[PDB]
Amino acid sequence: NLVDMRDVSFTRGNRCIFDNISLTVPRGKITAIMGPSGIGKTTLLRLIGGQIAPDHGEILFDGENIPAMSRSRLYTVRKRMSMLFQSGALFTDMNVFDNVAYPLREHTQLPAPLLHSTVMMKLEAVGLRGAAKLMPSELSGGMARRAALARAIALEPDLIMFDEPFVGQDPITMGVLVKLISELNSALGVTCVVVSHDVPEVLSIADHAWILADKKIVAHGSAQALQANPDPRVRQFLDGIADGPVPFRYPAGDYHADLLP
Amino acid sequence: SLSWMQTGDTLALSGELDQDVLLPLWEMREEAVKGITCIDLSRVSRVDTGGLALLLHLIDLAKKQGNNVTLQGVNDKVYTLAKLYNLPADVLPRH
Amino acid sequence: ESLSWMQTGDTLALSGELDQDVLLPLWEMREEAVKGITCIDLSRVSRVDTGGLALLLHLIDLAKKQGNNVTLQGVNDKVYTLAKLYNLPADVLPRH
Amino acid sequence: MLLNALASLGHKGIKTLRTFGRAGLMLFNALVGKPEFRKHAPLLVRQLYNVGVLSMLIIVVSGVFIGMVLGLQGYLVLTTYSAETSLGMLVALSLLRELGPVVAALLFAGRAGSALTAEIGLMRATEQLSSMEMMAVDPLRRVISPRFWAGVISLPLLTVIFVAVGIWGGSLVGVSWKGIDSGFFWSAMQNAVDWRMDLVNCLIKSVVFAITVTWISLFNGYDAIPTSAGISRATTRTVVHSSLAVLGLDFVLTALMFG
Amino acid sequence: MLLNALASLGHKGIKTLRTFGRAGLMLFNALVGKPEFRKHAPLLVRQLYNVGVLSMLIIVVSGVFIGMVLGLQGYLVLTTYSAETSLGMLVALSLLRELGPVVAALLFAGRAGSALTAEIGLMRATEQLSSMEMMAVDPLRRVISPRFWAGVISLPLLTVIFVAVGIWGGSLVGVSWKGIDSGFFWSAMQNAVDWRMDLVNCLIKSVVFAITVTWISLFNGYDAIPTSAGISRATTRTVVHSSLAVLGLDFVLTALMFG
Amino acid sequence: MQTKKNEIWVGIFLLAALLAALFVCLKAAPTYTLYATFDNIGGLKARSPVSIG
Repeated sequence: NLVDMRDVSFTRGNRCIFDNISLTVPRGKITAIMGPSGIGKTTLLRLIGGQIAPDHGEILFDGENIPAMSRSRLYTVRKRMSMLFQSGALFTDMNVFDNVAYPLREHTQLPAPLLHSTVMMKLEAVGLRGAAKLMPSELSGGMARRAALARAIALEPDLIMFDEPFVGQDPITMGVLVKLISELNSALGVTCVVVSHDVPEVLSIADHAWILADKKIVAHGSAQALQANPDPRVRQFLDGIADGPVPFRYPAGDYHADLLP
Repeated sequence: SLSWMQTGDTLALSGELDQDVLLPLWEMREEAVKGITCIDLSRVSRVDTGGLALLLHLIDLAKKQGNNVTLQGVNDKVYTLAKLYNLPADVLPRH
Repeated sequence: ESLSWMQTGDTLALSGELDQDVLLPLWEMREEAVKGITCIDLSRVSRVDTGGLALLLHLIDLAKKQGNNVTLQGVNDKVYTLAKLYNLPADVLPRH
Repeated sequence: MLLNALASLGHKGIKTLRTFGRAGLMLFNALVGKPEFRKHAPLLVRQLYNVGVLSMLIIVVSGVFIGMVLGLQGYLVLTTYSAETSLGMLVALSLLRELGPVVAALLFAGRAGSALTAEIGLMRATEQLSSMEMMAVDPLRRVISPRFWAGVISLPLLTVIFVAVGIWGGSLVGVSWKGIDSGFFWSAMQNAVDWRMDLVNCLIKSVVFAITVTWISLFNGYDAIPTSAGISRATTRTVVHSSLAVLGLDFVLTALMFG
Repeated sequence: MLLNALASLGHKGIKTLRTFGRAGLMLFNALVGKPEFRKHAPLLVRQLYNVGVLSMLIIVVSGVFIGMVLGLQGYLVLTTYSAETSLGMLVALSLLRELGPVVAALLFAGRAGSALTAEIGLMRATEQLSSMEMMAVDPLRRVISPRFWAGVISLPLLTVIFVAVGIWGGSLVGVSWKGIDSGFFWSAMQNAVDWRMDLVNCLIKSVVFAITVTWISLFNGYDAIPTSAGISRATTRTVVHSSLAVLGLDFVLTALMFG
Repeated sequence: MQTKKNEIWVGIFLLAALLAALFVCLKAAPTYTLYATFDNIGGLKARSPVSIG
C-alpha cells in the first residue's frame, strides 16, 4: 500500500467534509474513489500532496509521514506524484512543448539534443506528437487534458492522482482517456487514483471502488461485487433512479399556508 | 552507479540507467561509438524514459560508419516501453 | 377568448377558455359571485393552463369559510393531468 | 444594546487582521530564500515587457496633455504679475514635487497594476499555481519574485518619462502661441540648483509609491475566489486600494519633506 | 518591403471603424425608443447604489487628502511674498478649474467605471443578456438604459462633493498651525467667482466627462468574449481608455471659456 | 502545523510596523518658558522662531 489514510478528518470553519474516513490503495492497481457532487472530492487529493494539513489524522506514505515534513523535505516526495487536474493545468505563457519538458529543465540534468529525444516521444503515448508547436489556448477541452498526461509521466511517478478526469466531454475523447490509463498501468507500473463520478466507464478499468455517502465511507467493494451490494445508499449511486436516501424534493414547508393566502 | 567496460566489438552496460547517471557516458561517446557490432546487456535494474533516449542515440551514429548493429539479451521491461511510445523497428531491431 | 360565465341555478358554468390574459371580469367580481354554491360544472373548455388553474383553487377557499363544501363534475383530461404534475395536497378540492 | 451590536463587528475585526497577515507573509517568503541571479535572468526581461513597456502607450501620450493644461491654465492667472517669465516656473515645480509620483501612479496602477491582479488570479482559477506547487519548485518564487521586482524598478523608470513629457509638453505653449523661445522661459527653470530638492525627494516618492502599488496588486491576485466573479472583484478592489495608498501616503511623505 | 507592409496596418483600420461603429449603434438603441417611465423607476434607484453610494466612500476620504497636500505645498511657494491672505485663489481656484472633474473622473473609472464593465461581462458569460431576447423584451433598454442614466447624473453630483470637501480640506490644513485667522482665508476666495465663470463652467465640463466615461464602460461590457479571460481583459481596457478620454479632452475644454 | 492560528500573529506585527513608523515620521512640529509684556506686536503668528543673531 502506498498511502494509508487511517483516521483522517478534515473540517473547515463553517462546514465539515470528512469525519473518520478510511482509504486504502495498493501499488500497481487502479482505485476509483466515486462520490456525488457537493462533497469535497477535490480536497481529498490535496491531503495526499500535502498542500493542506488535516485537523485529526495522518497519511502513512508507505512508512513515512506526510504533514510532518514541511521543512525542506516535502519537495523530495512531491517529485514522484504529478497530480493531474480537471481543467488545463499547463502554463499559457509558453508553447505546449515547453510544458512537458518543464520538470526536465529544473530537476533532471539532460543535454539539449538529448532532451529532444525524451520529450517528443512522450507525446506519442498520448497521441499529440504533431501538436508540439501549438498554443495551449488554441487547444480544445479534450485535447488540452491529454497534454497534462505527458507532463505527469515526465519524472516517472509512483502515485498519479486524476482530479476529476473525462468529465463534461464528448464520448469520442472520453473513450481515449479511459484507454490511456490502462496503457500506463500495465506497461509502466504506476498507481492511478480517480475521483470522478462517471459510473458506467470507470468500473471497467478500476479494481477498487469507494463510494462516499452521508460524508462517510459506505462502500469498499471491488468492481464486480459493487453491483450485488444490497444497500440503499450504494445502489442509488448506480444507474439512474430519482428517489432514494437523499430526497430530490424539498420537505414540507406549509404549502397550504402560502398557496391560497 | 552506471559503469561500462570496453570489449573488442562488444558493448555491455552494467548498472542502472537513471536520469542523473548519464553524465560520463554522454561526454565520452564520440571516440567509442565506432566499435559496436552487437549489444549484449545483462546486469540492468530498470530502464526509464530518460535512459531509453540514450540507447536510441547509440544506433544512428553507428549506422553512418558503414556497418549495422544488433540487439540481443534485451530484457522484457525495455521492449514493453517500446510499444507504449510507438517506436519503429529501424531504431530498435528486435526479435 | 371570452368569459361567458353565468349563475342562475347556483352552478357556475364556465365557458370559453381560461388563460393568463383574460381574467379581469372574473377576479374582481369574486366576492359576491360565490355565496352558496355547492356544485360547479364546466363543459365548454378546451385547455386549462397554470394561470387558469390558479383561479379554481382560490374559489375553494372562499367557499370553505362559508360553512358548506363544493363538488365538481365534468372534468376534462387536461385538468387532472396538470393536477398530478403540480402535486396538489389533500387540503384543496380533490379529484372526486 | 451591548452584545448584539458587537457580534457583527467581531466577524469584520478578525478577518481584517488576517487580511494583512497573508499580505506580509507572502512578501516575506519571496526574498529571504536562496539568491539566484542567472535563473531569473530570462524571467525578469519577460515580466518587464508587460510592466514597463506595454504601459508606455498611456503615460507618454497623456503626459503631454497634463503638461499642456499647466501652460494654458497657468497663463491667464498671472496676467498682472508675470505672463512670460513665470510661465515655466509653476510647470517644472509642480511636476517634480507632487504631480510626478502621484498622477503617474494612477496610470501605472490602472494598466500595469490592475492587470497584474488579473494575471495571478487567472492562474488560480484554472489551477496553474497548484500544479506548480505539486513539483519541487517554489510557487512563491516563479510568479511572485520576478513580478515584484519588475514593478519596483519600473515606476521610477516611468516617472522620468512622465516628467520629460511634461516639461517638453509645456514647451509647445512656451516657445509658441505668443511666447518667447528661450529668453524668459528657460531662464526661470533652473532656480532649484540644489540636488536634494526636486531630484532626490522626487526619486524617494517614486520608490515608496511603487512598492505600495505592487504589493496590493500581488495580494488581491494571490488571494481570490477561484471562479469567474472572484477575479473581476479583486481587479476592481485593486484600483480602489492603490488610489488610497498613493493619496493617503502623499500627505505623509510631504509633511516631513516640505515642512 | 512596400506591398506587404500595409497588410498589418490596413487590417487594423477596418476593425477600428467596426469598433467605434458598434458603440454609437448600441447607444442609439438604448436611448431612443419607448418612453419607459413607470417601469424604469425602480431600476434607476437600484443602479444608483453601486454607482453613486458605493463610490461615495472613495471620493470623500480623498477629498481631505487632495486639499491637505495642495494647501501645504501651496504655502511654501508663497513664502517671502506677503500674500498669505491669497490662499483662496490657489486651493479653491485650482480645484475648480484644473482639478475637480479630472481627478474625480479618474477615481470614477476605477471604482464605478471598472465595476460597471465587469458586471455586464459576468452576465454575458452566463448568457443572461441572451436570455432577455427570449422573454420578448429589449435587452438594450432593460440592462443598458438604466445604467447609462444613473452614471450621467452621479458624476456631476460627485464632483461637487469632491470640491466642497477639498475646499474644507484646504481650510483644515490652512488654519492648523500657521497662526492665520479665519477672516483672511475666506476673503480672497470670493473674488473672481460668479455666474458662468467658475461654478457653472465646472458643471459644464463635468457632464461631458460623465458621458465619455460611461460610454466605454457599457461598450466593453457589451462587446467581450464570454470566457474567464475576456472579462478581465475588458475590465482593464476601460481604465486605459478613460484615462485618455479625460486627459485628452482637457486640452479641448481649456481652449473654450478660459478659467 | 495548523492554518487557523499561525495567521493572526503575522498581522499583529505588520499592522504594528505600519503604525509605529507613521508616528515617528510625523514629527513636523522640559519646555523653560518666559513671559514678556509688549504694547504693539503687529502681525506676529504662533510658533514663530526666536533668534539670537
